[PDB]
Order: sequence, then structure tokens, then C-alpha cells
Amino acid sequence: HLILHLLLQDS
Amino acid sequence: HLILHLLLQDS
Amino acid sequence: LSPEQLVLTLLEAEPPHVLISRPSAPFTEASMMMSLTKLADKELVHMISWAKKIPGFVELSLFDQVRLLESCWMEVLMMGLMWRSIDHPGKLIFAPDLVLDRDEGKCVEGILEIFDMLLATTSRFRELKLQHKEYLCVKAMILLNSSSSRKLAHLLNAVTDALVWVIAKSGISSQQQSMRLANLLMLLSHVRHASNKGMEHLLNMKCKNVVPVYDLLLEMLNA
Amino acid sequence: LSPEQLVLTLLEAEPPHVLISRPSAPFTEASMMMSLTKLADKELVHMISWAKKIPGFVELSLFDQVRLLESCWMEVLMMGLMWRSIDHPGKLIFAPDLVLDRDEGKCVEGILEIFDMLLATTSRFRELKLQHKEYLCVKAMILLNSSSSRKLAHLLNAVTDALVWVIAKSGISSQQQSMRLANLLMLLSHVRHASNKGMEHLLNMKCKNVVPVYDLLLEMLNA
Ligand SMILES: CC(C)Oc1nc2ccccc2n1-c1ccc(O)cc1
Ligand SMILES: CC(C)Oc1nc2ccccc2n1-c1ccc(O)cc1
Repeated sequence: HLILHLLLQDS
Repeated sequence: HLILHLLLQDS
Repeated sequence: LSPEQLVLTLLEAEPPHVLISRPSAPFTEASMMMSLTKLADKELVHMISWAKKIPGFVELSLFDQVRLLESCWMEVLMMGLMWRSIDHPGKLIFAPDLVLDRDEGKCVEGILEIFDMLLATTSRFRELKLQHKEYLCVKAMILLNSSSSRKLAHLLNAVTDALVWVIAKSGISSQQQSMRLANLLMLLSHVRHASNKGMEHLLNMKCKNVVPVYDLLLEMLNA
Repeated sequence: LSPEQLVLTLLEAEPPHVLISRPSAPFTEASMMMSLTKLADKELVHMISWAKKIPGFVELSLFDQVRLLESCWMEVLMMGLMWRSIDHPGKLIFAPDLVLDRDEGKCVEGILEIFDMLLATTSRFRELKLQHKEYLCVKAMILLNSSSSRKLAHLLNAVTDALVWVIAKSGISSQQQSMRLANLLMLLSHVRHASNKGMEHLLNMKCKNVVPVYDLLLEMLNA
């Protein structure tokens, strides 16, 4: 869940 | 127990 | 990227230090667990950002990126904890404002064993005189060693090359260089042991309902 | 006495291969657990004898001798198993007549995850072409790194020196000697993960009344 938003979505 | 017997009783 | 250059990228990737934030109150098993879960949750948010800043980590498959962070998170947290406590014998420096003693671990049942393990390992890192740049390589190795595979074997090899380079920069003998590398990697087993124990305890505290069902911390604990 | 002499006594101290011997019955959760506990108990008798043959182990304080064996026993059993399974991909070589396929792990709830960990680690040891003499040093390092402090730290350093010497025996480069030493020692963390998962599972089976825990195995599991 949240980790696949943070790792996909850049900064 | 057993280990203190096997470690001091040799062989 | 030379080993010096890779060490520099890790120095720059370094997460910011988390301040605990608390409205006073003494320590009970529920209050201590509350403070630790609050600290870990904030630290996990930054850990994901840190990993992203490691050259080549974003080039790995999403499966692999998720795999490495979900398996190693507790180990990465405890390494940071150990590093923060190195110049503080008999203390665990969770945050500048959250300094726990060994005897304070008698609060939460099951925490004392973990505190002792971390304190013993910190003392071993203190004995070895672990350097900031060695800590940088060792921590990134913890993330990568929690196992495309060619890109991962490459990134793990590069971080390992950097560590070997860090050890060579001290000017010590070849035999002592091999020994230091072995001495540092032998403690990785201890970090995993403390982590396995920490995670078992976290499941236990949630099963007993000492601490509530978290957000990003619960995600890491579960999958 | 030096690395050469150390490797020679480890080569001559290998424990006997334990044979199962059981009358035919298809696998169930209780039966596979009965077979594994039965095997582990016999193997633990030979492990104590093996450890007493490690040069200088009997010279360590009795406190350390007992401590090291009680802490590492699962890791040593799994290291032995992984070495027996090295040349048979997808199979676990517990004993000559006890060759478990990965899918047989489905009989016992929570064993499959431990079987998968062990097979992936075995496949890594296979990838690296682990040599018999590197295995002997690694298995002894497992025993000694499981924690007079000077005597124990010296013995650990002697095994480390022996392993570095074995890696040096090939015609490989200095960078490749360090990298192999690093790849081998990072795997120590994996063996610890698998043992911790193994202990946790065994404690669960003991509390879920799946299997009665054998004499020495109960002594080892209890402390
Ligand atoms: C999620 C949470 C409860 O995590 C922990 N459980 C612990 C048990 C014993 C010692 C340290 C522990 N940490 C912990 C928390 C923050 C950190 O930077 C390092 C370790
Ligand atoms: C004490 C006993 C039950 O031990 C085990 N529990 C296991 C769970 C999963 C995989 C292997 C396991 N072994 C095991 C048994 C014998 C051996 O030489 C190495 C490992």
C-alpha cells in the first residue's frame, strides 16, 4: 500500500 | 544439565 | 561512480534526525511502546526517501524495491539507533530528547532482552571504533542484503567495494583489513537477531493490545 | 598452529551423518515434525562432540561453551542441512532417506516459509560455488559468533584467518578475495534469519501440541 505510493511518486 | 555433563565428560 | 563518490552519495542521502515530541509523563509499558512506535513511523517515512536516494535503487524492479525495504526496515532502524548510541555507553539514543537506560527496559516485558542485544552490539561497534563512512556502507548493505537481480548484485557489490575502500583509507595492514571487514560483517548477524526479536515483540505488543494498529509502521509489520 | 592446522582439524571433526530409520507412513503435520525433531535431537548429540574438537573450544570458559552452543544450535543444524543440499536444487537433504521437495513443506503450517529461506540460501551458496573448507570455517564461525573474552575473540579471529587463507588458496584477485569474504559473511545474516524463524516455529509447535520435544532438543530449546 503507502510504500507503492512513495516509491512511485517523485518528490 | 546434559550439555554441562557432555562438555566436562571426555571420551 | 568511484567508491569515494558512492560514499558521498550515501552521506547526502542521510535521513534527517527525528525528534520524538511529547507532553511529558513518566514510563509505563504502554507509554514506552507508544513513544517507540511514534518514532519508528516517522523514521520509516524518511527511510523510503533515503533508499530512493541510493544510486541504482530506483533502477531495481518495484517488486525488488518493496522486497528490500519491507524485509530490512527494523534492521535499518536499529543500525541507526546503534550508531546514535556509540559514544553513549549503557544508553540507547532513540532521539536527542529520548535517551533510554538498560534498567529502563524492565518497563516493557520482552524489551529488556532487545535492549541488552543492541547495547552489546553497540559496544562491539564502539570497540571496533566504527567510522561514520563505515556506518554509511554497512546500513546500505543491510537494505540490499535483506534477500532485476543483476542490478541488485551490482548495487550490493558497489556498496561492498566502497566499504573495502573505506577500510583501506585507514592505512591498516591487508590481514587487518580482511579482519575488520569480517568483524563488521559478522555483526550483521547480530543486527538481524535484534531485528527478528524486535519484530516478534512488536507483533506480541499488538496481539496483547498494548499499542494500537499503526499506519505505515503496520504496513511494514504486516506484508 | 595456524590456518592450515585449523582447517585440518575441522576437516577431521565433521559429525557423523544421522540416519532417520522409520516405518512407512504418508506425511502429516505431526509426522514431519516428528521426523525433524527426531533428526535434530540425534544431530545435537554429535554437534556437542564436533564443537569439543574445534581447536581451543574446550579452553574457553564453560559459561561461553554452553552459551555459544545454546545460541547457535539451530543455525549450525541449518548450515549442515544447506551444505548437504548444495548440489540438489529445489530439495532439502535432511538425511539420505529424507529428501524433501519444496512442496512437501505444505504438510506443516509455517514450515514452507523456512524451507523457501533455506533453499534460496542454498541456491546462493551453490551460485558462489561454496567449497568444503569454506563451509567448515563458516560453520565454526556460526558457533563462535552466536554471542575470557580475549580467548573467544582470539578463536573467532583464528577461524576468520583460516577462511581468508582458504579464499587465498584460489588464484583470484585481491578485490575478488575481499568480495568473496563479503558475499560469504553477508550470508551469515540469512542463516540467523532462518534459525530465528526455525526456533519461533518449534516453540509454536510445542505450544500447539503438534510434537513432544526430545531430551537434548528440549534442553537446547529451553535455554
Ligand atoms: C516499531 C518499534 C516498536 O521499534 C522498536 N522496537 C524496539 C524494541 C527494542 C529496542 C528498540 C526498538 N525499536 C526501535 C525504534 C526506533 C528505532 O530507531 C530503532 C529501534
Ligand atoms: C528442531 C527441528 C524441528 O529443526 C528444524 N526445524 C525446521 C523447520 C524448517 C526447516 C528445517 C528445520 N529443521 C532442521 C532439522 C534438522 C537439520 O539438520 C536442520 C534443520
